[PDB]
Amino acid sequence: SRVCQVTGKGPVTGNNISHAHNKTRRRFLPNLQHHRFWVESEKRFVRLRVSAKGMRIIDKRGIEAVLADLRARGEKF
Amino acid sequence: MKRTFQPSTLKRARVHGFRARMATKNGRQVLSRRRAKGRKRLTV
Amino acid sequence: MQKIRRDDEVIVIAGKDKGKRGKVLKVLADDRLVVGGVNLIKRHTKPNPMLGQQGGIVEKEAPLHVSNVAIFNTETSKADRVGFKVEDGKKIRVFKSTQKPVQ
Amino acid sequence: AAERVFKVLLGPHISEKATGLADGKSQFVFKVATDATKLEIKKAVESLFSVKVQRVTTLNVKGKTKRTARGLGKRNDWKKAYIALQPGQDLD
Amino acid sequence: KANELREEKSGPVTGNNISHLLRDQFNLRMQKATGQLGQSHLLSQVKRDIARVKTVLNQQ
RNA sequence: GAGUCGGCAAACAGACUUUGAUCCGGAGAUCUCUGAAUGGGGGAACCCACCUAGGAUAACCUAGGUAUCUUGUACUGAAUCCAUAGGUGCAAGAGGCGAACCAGGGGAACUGAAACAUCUAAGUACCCUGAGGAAAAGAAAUCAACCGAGAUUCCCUUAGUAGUGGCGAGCGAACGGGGAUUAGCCCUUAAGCUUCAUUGAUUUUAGCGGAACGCUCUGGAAAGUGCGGCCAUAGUGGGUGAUAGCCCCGUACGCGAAAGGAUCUUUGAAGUGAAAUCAAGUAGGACGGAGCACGAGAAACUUUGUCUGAACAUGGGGGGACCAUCCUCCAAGGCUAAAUACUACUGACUGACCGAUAGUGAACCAGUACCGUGAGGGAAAGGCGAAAAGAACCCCGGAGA
RNA sequence: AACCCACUCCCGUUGAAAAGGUAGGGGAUGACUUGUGGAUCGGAGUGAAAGGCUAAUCAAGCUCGGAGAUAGCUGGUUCUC
RNA sequence: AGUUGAGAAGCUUGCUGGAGGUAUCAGAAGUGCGAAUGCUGACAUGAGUAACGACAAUGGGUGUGAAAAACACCCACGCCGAAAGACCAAGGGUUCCUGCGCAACGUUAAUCGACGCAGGGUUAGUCGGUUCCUAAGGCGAGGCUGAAAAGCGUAGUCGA
Repeated sequence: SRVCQVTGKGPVTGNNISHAHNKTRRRFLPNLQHHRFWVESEKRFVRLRVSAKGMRIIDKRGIEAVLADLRARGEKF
Repeated sequence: MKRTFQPSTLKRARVHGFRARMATKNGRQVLSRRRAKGRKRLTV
Repeated sequence: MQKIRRDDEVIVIAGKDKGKRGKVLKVLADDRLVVGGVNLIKRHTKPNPMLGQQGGIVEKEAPLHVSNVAIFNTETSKADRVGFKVEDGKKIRVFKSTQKPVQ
Repeated sequence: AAERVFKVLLGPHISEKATGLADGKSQFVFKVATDATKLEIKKAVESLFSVKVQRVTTLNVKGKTKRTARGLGKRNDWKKAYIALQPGQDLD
Repeated sequence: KANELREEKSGPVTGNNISHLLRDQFNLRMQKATGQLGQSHLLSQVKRDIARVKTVLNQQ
C-alpha cells in the first residue's frame, strides 16, 4: 500500500474547504517514489518505495543504518 | 406462464451454499448472524 | 437419609384412612408411598387381548404422600418423628420421643 | 482387522422376498453395516457362517420419514446385501 | 468387573477376550434379527463388557 | 445408603442392586464425520491421496505423520566470481468464535436551523483492525502568580459561567475546591510482570447433622374452628387432599474433601520489561488540513500530508498574538498496581415487576411452523382431579362417530 | 407444422389464469429458437432505447440498521359532579 | 333480584363457582375506551345465494358394503393416438407395492385414493455418477496493488 518503507507514512485524511466553506473529504498521500539505493557492504542495489522525507533520512543516517532497522520491523528489503 | 423460481440444486449450492458463504467475509458474518439468532438451518 | 424405608411399619397421619397401620411396599420418586391396606382404589380394567386376562374392577392401593404417614413406635403405640441421633460410624435412624432405634 | 468381521453383518433381513429368494435361488438377504464394501461382507460370511460365497450385491436403503406432532422424523438409512452362494450350501 | 480383567490377564489374554466376546455380540444380534432372542439385557451388557476390556487395554 | 435402567411417556418386557447399583462431585479413557478444518479437492457433514513402521496369500488393515504463514536455525545454492535471491528439512508461534467494555483506521444521512449551503445531528450510526480481563493514560519540556501545588484515571462542583457560533440553531471549558485511590522505578539495566519449583494459609467444585403438637368440631381431605401445650442463633420459605415454626424437604446454627481448580503469601530460578548510553531529520517554520469547548479568528498549545530545518545547562519550551522581565519545567527512550468501564456467562438473594393478547419473539419440542431465491421476516398453542381412582359391564349405532 | 411470438375479436375481470382461453394472425436456416453452466448489481448494472428490465417490486431493487427520521398536516385521546 | 345515594357508584342477597379475598386511612399507578379505513381472536350479514375448474360421454349388469352415479369386474358406448402413448435429464423425495382403514384431506358421497396406520420393495466391471481430462468462469502459494476490509493475477487446481 501507499506507506513509506522508511518512515511508515501512510495516507491521512482531511477536508477541502471551499470559499463558501463547504468541507469535502479528501485524502493526503505521501510523496512516495521508487528508488534504488546502493549498498557498498552488499555490492548491490535495494529498491524500496519511499517518501521524499525517507530519502532525506537515508541522506542523513546512511542506507546501512536505515536498512538495519527496516528488518527489525520486518520489511521486504 | 413461467414463474420466477426455476429450481436447480447446483445453482442453489453455489450461490447460497455453505462454502460460498464461508468464502467471503460478508457470508461468514451471514453465518455468524444466522448462528447467533439460533437458527436450525443457517444454509438454505 | 430418608425417614421411611420399605420394610417399615407406619400409621397414616391426616389422610382419608388416618389411624390405620401398614407396612410400606413401594417408595415412589415423587415422595409418595404405597402402604398396604390404605387408599384402596377401584380401577375399572378392560380385559386383555393376546389371551391376556386381568378381569374387570381390580382393587389396588394408591400412593399417598410421605408427609401423610409417620413411623409407628411399637413401644408407646404412637406416631413418632424419626431422626438420626445415634451412631458410631454407621447412621441408624432413631425415634425422637424416646431416642430408641427404629428396628 | 481381527475385529470388523463381527461388525459388518447386522442380521438376516426377514421378508417374503428374502424367504422366497432363499428358497428358490441360493441368495440370503442380510442387513449389513452402512459402510461395508462387497468384499468385507464376503470374507465375513466365509468366516462366520462357513460357506463359499460366489457374489455379493448391495443396496443402500433410505429410512422412511414419519409425520407426527413436532414435525417429520426420519428412520435410519440402512444397508442391504444379497449373498449369492453355491446352489447347495444354505447358511446357518 | 475390571480389576478381574487387570488380574494377570495380559495384552494377548484381553485381546483374545475381545474377539471372544465380539462373537457374543454377533450371535446376540443374529438372534435379535430373528425372533430367537428372549432376554434383551445381554445385548446391552456385551457392549459394556467390550467397553471394559478396551478400557483396560489402554491403561497398563 | 435403597432403590434403579434420562424426558415427552404410562405402561410393558429382559434385567441390575446391601458382596452396595442408580445418583452427585474430582480426575482420567474413548471422542465418527463436518466446521479456522490444516494431506489434495469439494456443492459442510463428501470424494481421492502420499510417506514411514508393523501385521495381512494376487483384496487390504492398524498406528503415526503429510496445510499455509511468521520467527529462529540447519543444509543447499541462480543469473554471477565471491554471496545474495531462491529452495529443502527441522523447532516454536499464529489463524477461528464470542453480548458488551477499550484503543485505533475510515466515516454518513434523515433531523434541527421553523427553507438552506457555514453549522448541527456527530466523530454518532455503520464498516474495519488490534489487545486485555479490563483497556487506555500515566511520574511534568504540567498548572499557577510572585503565593504555591505536584503522575494518571473516576465522581460532585465551579457552570450552562468564560468563551465559541450564518455571534443564528447551538456547542461548551478552565483556575480553584470536595473526594474515591495511593507507588514510582529505570536506560552504569530498576520496580513490576510472567513461567517453573517450593512455603504455609484461604476459598471453591459433593455433602453430613439440624429443635419442638396433641385432643376436638365441620369437612371428601384439616394446615382451618374450640382448648391446652412445646421449640426458637430455627416465626411471614416451599408442598403436604383447605390456611402448618412443631407432617415432610428445609432454615438459623455447627461440621465436612481421595482428588482437581482459583486467590494471597514465602524463597529461589530462568526469562522479560529492554529501547541502549538522557534522545535530530527531532524542536521550530512556510503552505494545506485536523484537533483543542475555540466555524484560522488577535490565535496561543497539540498533530502532520508536502517542503524545509536548530541550540546543546552562561541550552531549550511553556505561561492564549507578540516583546521584554520574572516564574516554572527538561520534549524528541521507556515500563508501571488501585480507584474506572462492561456482562453473552455462572451462583445466591431481592422486587408497591408481568402473570398467558401480559412477561422474552418463545411458560407448550420456538428462532420451530410458515413466508422468501437468498439476506432476512416470523407465529399460534398453558390449567381434569388431591389421587387416573382416565369410566368394568349393559343398550342404540357401521366391531363407527 | 413443431418451436418462438403476440396483431384482432369475443370471453374472462370475485378468472381455470395477479396477464389466460378459443377462433383467426406474424417469423419459421436465422440479426433464429433453446437446454446446461458462467459473468455484469443499486446514482449501480444491462438495454436494436421503452424509463425497458434487474426474482409477480423500478425515474433508483430487496432486506437490516441510523429510526420511535420528519410531518405548521390528518385521525384518535378512556370515570363523575 | 332487591335496595340506597346528585353522580361515578355502594350495600344486602338467590343460583353458579370451588380458594382465595382485603374494613379503614394512607402511599403508588401499565388507573377507567365506542370510535383512531385502530391490533388480535370469536362470530354475524350477504346466503343456504354464487360456484363445484374446459361443453371426451356415458348406459346397464354383477359384487362388496352400514350405505355405491363415482370402487372393482363384465358387457356396451364414446375420447386421445407426433399423444391424453411409451421414455431420459432436471426438480421432487417414498408419492411406489401389499394388508388394514375413512375422522380430517378429496370442491359431493366414497367401500376408492397421490389420504391415515403398519409392513415390504430400489441388486451393475458394461446404464448414469465418482475416478481421468479440460471450456467459459472461479479460486489462487509466492507476487503486484490497495486506509483496512480487499482487488487482480503467475505457478497451480477446480470447474461439464
